[PDB]
Amino acid sequence: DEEDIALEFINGEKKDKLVNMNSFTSMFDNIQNVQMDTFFDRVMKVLT
Amino acid sequence: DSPVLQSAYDPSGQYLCYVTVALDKQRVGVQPTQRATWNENFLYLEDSKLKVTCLKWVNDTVAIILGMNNGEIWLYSVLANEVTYKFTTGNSYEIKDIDLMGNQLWCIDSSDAFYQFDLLQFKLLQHFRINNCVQLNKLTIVPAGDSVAQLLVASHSISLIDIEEKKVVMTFPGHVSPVSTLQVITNEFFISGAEGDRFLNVYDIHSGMTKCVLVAESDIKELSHSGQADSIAVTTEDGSLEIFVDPLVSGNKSKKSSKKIQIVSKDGRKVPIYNAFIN
Amino acid sequence: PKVVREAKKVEMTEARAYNADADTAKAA
Amino acid sequence: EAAWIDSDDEKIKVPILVTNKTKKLRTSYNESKINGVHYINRLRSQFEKIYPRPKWVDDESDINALTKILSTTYNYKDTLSNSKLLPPKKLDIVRLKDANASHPSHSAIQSLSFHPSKPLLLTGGYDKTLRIYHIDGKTNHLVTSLHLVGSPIQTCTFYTSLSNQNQQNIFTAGRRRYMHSWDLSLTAKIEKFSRLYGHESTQRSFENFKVAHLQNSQTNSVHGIVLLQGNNGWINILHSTSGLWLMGCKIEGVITDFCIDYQPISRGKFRTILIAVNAYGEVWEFDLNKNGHVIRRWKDQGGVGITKIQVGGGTTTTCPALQISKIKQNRWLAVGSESGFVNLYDRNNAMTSSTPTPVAALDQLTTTISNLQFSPDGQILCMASRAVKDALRLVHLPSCSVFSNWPTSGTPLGKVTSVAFSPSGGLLAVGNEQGKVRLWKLNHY
Amino acid sequence: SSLSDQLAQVASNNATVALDRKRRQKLHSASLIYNSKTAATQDYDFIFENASKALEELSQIEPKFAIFSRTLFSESSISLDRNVQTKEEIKDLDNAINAYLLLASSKWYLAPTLHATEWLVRRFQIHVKNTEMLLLSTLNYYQTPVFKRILSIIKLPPLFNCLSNFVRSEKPPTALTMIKLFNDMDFLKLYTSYLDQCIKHNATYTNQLLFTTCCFINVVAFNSNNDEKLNQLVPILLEISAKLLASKSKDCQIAAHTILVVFATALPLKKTIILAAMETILSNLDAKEAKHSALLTICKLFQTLKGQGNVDQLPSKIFKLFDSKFDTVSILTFLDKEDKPVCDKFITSYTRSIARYDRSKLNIILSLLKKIRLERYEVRLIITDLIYLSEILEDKSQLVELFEYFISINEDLVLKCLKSLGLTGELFEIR
Amino acid sequence: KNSKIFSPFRIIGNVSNGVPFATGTLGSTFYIVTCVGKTFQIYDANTLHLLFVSEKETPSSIVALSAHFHYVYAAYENKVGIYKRGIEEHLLELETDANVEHLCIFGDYLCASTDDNSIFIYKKSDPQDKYPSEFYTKLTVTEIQGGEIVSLQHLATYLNKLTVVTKSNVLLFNVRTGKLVFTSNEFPDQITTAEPAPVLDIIALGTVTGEVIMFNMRKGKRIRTIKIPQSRISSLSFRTDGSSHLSVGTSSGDLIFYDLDRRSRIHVLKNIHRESYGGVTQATFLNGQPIIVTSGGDNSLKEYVFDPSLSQGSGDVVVQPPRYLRSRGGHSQPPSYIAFADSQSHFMLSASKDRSLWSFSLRKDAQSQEMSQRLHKKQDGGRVG
RNA sequence: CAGCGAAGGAUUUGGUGGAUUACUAGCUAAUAGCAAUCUA
Repeated sequence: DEEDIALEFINGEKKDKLVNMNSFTSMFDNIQNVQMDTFFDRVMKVLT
Repeated sequence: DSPVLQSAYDPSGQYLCYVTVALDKQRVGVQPTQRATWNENFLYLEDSKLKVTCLKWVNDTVAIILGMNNGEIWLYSVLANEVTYKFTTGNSYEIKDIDLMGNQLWCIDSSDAFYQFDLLQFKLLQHFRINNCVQLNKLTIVPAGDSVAQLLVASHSISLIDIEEKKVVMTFPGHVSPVSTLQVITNEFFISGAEGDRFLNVYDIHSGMTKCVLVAESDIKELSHSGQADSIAVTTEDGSLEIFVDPLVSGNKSKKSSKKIQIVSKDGRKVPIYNAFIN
Repeated sequence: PKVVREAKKVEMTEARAYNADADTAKAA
Repeated sequence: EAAWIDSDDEKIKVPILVTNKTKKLRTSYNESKINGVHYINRLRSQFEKIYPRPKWVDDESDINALTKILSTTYNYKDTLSNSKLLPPKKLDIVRLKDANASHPSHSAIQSLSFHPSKPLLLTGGYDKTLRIYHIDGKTNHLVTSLHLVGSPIQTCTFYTSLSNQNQQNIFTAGRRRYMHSWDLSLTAKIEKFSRLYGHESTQRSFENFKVAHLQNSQTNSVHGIVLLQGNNGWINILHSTSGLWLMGCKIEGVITDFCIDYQPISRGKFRTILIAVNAYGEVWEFDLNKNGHVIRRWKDQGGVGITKIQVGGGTTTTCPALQISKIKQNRWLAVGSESGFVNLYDRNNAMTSSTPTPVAALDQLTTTISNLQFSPDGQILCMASRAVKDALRLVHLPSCSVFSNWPTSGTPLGKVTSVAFSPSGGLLAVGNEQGKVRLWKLNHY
Repeated sequence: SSLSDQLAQVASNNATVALDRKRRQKLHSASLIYNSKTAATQDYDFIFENASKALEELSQIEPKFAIFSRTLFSESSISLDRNVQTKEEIKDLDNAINAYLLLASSKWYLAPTLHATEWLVRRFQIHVKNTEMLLLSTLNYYQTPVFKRILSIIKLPPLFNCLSNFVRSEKPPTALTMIKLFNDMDFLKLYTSYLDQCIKHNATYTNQLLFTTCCFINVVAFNSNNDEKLNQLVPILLEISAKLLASKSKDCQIAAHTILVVFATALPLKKTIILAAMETILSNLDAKEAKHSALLTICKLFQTLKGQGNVDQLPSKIFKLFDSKFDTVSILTFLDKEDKPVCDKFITSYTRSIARYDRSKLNIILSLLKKIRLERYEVRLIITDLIYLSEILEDKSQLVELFEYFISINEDLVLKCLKSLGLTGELFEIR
Repeated sequence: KNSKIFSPFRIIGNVSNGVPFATGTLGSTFYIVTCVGKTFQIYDANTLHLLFVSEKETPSSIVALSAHFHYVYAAYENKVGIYKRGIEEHLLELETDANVEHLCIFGDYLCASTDDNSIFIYKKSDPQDKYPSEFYTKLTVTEIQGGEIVSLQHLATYLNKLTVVTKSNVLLFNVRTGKLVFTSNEFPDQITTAEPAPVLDIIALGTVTGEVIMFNMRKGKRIRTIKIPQSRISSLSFRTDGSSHLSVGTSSGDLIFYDLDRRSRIHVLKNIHRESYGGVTQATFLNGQPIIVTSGGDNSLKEYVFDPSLSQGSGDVVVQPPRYLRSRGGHSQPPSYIAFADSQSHFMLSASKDRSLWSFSLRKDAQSQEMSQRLHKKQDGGRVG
């Protein structure tokens, strides 16, 4: 049943966001005097 | 070109083992050569890039030894459908040829190493390598009974090897290309034939002198000799069969083929012969 | 414009090397 | 300080002024012979001023976990087989020998199917012949070849039953009121289905059929059904051995395509669902292991000219199960349209909503979707259009992102009029209008 | 080579020496405050005295400029000429200039630093001698007129080649020009050495960390479609991530967290690299915002991990280190958040490491896998090692109630794992 | 069999065969003496021109060759030949039947290691003559002291001592008193190469698992260790122009460059030579120079150069990767076909089993060039397959 | 459009290396020294 285990392993894979060329181009506008943790969650919103 | 990658008869020519690709994986099947005495189940190589590089019928549970390209000799019974035992060397080098005498299996490696295994003990007995033999792709045990002295190894250039000293005792001028058949005919002669040439030559294993040259009229794929040296049937690249009848007699230095067999259909389509057997 | 990955024309220079002929002494 | 003293240099005594190189390591003009340890120290300082002392020797001798693992590794990605699922955005796909290159086709290759077990590829087209090829890498040869006179073929399928997996039928059909069924026996015994058992008015052409498995559900006896797409909304389901009309399922609109989903129930029992799409975009699902009754009716979000539905990720009609316990529920469902838009639904959650939203709508190729097939693992979908040249894309999923490195501008895809995936080898066959099946191998499998 | 080439080389060597009046005027009119016609008539005493005033203002703002008043801004330096002392005195005053520049990189929004580094521009010629450190220090300020001014008077280095159409221009360089500047590999090595000196002398400020992280993740984004450029780029940005994680600033630590999370979601890194990355993350974790970013970073870095071996028990050293930085309440609370992060493979590895390495905290793994939902292979591996736990040690109520949860959901799967190894009646006789 | 029409002249098209070559330095220029079967060939390292070919073929294959200033020492079957300008000046017969397989030359001493783990020391007669000529003593490395001798070197300022690198150990002999001064501790894997560093009394050892040890031969310790996993190390070289780089050479054909000062890895040249023919067999920095000469068993000899750094202030941290410079080469497989290109007997076309068509010069070996296989454009304008 | 068509194709350009005469090694105060140095 190893083929069934391999199919459930490739079946339990969830859709993710991939990095593009221009997934992070619109961050320079608001890296001005914001805090670095706000930058981290602004990046994590793009990644998710 | 032919789909059958490897193929060999059992001794007495009653079954044929053949490795063909099946949708990117090798498969090894056995067919009876006469139905009056299909076989629809194969051994499947489960990896897409593992493939059989040589195969040899053992002689009595009947089995094949399949020399793979990952440093393994698989031993596969044909009535059942599993590899019964997996010989392995210490390496990942593909193995270029195997042979056996009795229960004593010998094999050559792509790193020009010699390995010896025992089919009765399932153990790697010896591992060595000898100088000035560096592109080996054939070995053949010269038979002397249960003594397995004198290997006969080819690299485009046949060399006779004493295994007690692990050294070369004769050197034969081989060919200009890698040797593809290297087979012992009598207790004093061996035939050899290379890749992409239509010339066999029979050497005297005691002196080094070439007795005769046998000339096919197309590039030789396989050969078979009858068990008493009286006839040699080679099968060529254009799908023909050529029989040299009594080649070891006095057409004096080089002999042509005596008989030539080809197969056509009822149409005019010429089907090719691969891998015949003579007795 | 990107940075300019151009190769210079290479000439060898005069280097000093320790030779080991002074690393052997004889006894009286 | 030192791990050895040799007791010979102390009693050696060298000259200095005999050669010009040692003539420089004097400290006076009266020194002519010096001791050995002195002489060793003089030329040690001389060696140090020829090659100056670097900082790596006396600087150091041998939270740093990342720095250490970077200084030891040389490759930085997953190696070969510890991946088990495809990397997105870059394929790994070699080209093999063109499968029908041994024996050419005299028409556009209209349908194409691999065998479920054997290494066989069946091609067929409007030149009313069907050819089987033993495929491998190097030499794709022709097994056999059967020319049905006066019957151009449009769909041809390897059927292999679930009970004994020993039948190996080929069902083939075109724009005719019959459908042939060749029983594979290696003369050739073929039969002809030409009776709709009272239902000939609603089935005037046997072109669009699909073959599937059905369970009796009072015995555990399966049998194959062929499913014919008819005129009004009709799907006529009939037995694949006796040809008896079993049931019929009518959708409301212009029936354009349909697919077969299976779902397991218990040990040795499964259920067959027919999924049929209107031209407008509304989808019916019929349970047909009972009487052919609707269990779900939903609507495709967007989509106005709908040409092709497909499921994938489990056992489709093109990745068939050889054994009844290996039947899987399909995860993905792609509805491909006339504008080239392919909605993609994820049926692990989109069986409940009844207006389900797609997980992505692909838009990469711009003319009419005529093939879309799922790879047997259900990680690639293959969009293909027979309208312009080279219109084929392989979209990776779950990520729903098209592979950007294949096909290139120099792939000889042609005008892609059929496509097929191998059930085991990871291997595409792509048939174009010139009569050529081109063959590729995906090196992930 | 040619004579005009060799003479261009000797001009570039003798760039700063004033050999007549016209070269002295063209070379002394390069100011950072005044225009050329005023700057050519000013003296050294005038610009020194108001630069010393501005250094007193800058020093009462930040008291680390007083030693620059001792050496670089003293009154012996009015008469100190740059190109009259040897290479050793030159390297002494050039690391003095580097110290001043990476100290005053943060202060570039307030006019005392402009009037103070005016004297480094006009006495020590740092716009043409120490120019790489000047560009690298004020790179953050590229939308501002002070970077416009240093670009107008700068002589541009060969690594900074793409700014050559924005020199003596009225419009600032754009962000896409900044990403094209950072996209080089030699520029990346240069900037990481600059950051290494920043991290060493403890001058990393948050506007710099924001700009640096933005340009780094844009470099990774630009190179996200060629694996050979990503593979050239990995031991540069992971090395600078290690050197940012090896410092004390919470801001630079979460800058490294951002770089690591973007880089691991851009390409599938090795398992051992990801584990050593989480070890370097946890080995200096002291803040709270750093803890928030560190938990999110370790979750995403374990999420982006494929193949046979994604959800093993993480080993004993790294699991007890992760325990000492994050106890049970922290992990359970963070999973109870309504924003729903994706913590699947990491939480599976965590519970399997608890079952191999703790063997007391099993009620908490019942509560947390009651909280978040997992996949079939995740819960299959969880119940297989719980089966092995039952067969190694005596089976008490916490393991029993865990199997009651694994019976209350997906009992067919626990039957499938018992039939793959064991039996259901034998397991009920066990517990 | 000797002939009476044709007499042997030369064997052209050969550059190396994977014996580790020797470099030598006349004045401020460098020459590179590479073995081609039974002759060696001296090349001018500034332009890779063939200066000299050894005058007679040796009775067996040359197996270890070194080069001091004007003289080249080539060890074949039993004996060591001392050659100047190709023409052999002296022949040192060893008193054994064992095959000499390593040698070093320092001072008045030539030291030649055979394969029965004996070492033969030869001495000059008077320190003004040119080469060591008379027999002096014999040294022996027995099985208690160390394994098979894997290298034989003399690291500098060591008054008449010899570092013998065995497969597990490092011994240090005094070659005047015949004594074993110092035997180090063992090494947990078999060491394959050795190279003396330009740092004082430091040797660098390369193992059969992937690590470079930096042994300090006076303290008896190891200074540092560099790990290159799953790579057998076949060469070691040091940069000596004020940039502390090390270059290791890996038998899968790779040349890896390390900074020793800041402990980073500068660059990797992958597939610099064929693994099937031995990988990179000898790589050495011409000293004081940023150029490194590699040679492999695939009949090829290359040079790589380091351009000066692209950052005008940093430099030491922005190291531009090594680029390719001149190289000589021939066929890596035996040739399959032969033709003469013209009636003047100047060029000859030559095709081999390694699928290359070379055009070899019978007049000047620099003119030998590989015929290129870069296809033209299609005549109509369609695509080529 | 047809046709050609292997994980892309075309055009243009900067730099370097090798050939463009037929391969006997660098320096110097040269029958030899040096090349770590010519000088006491």
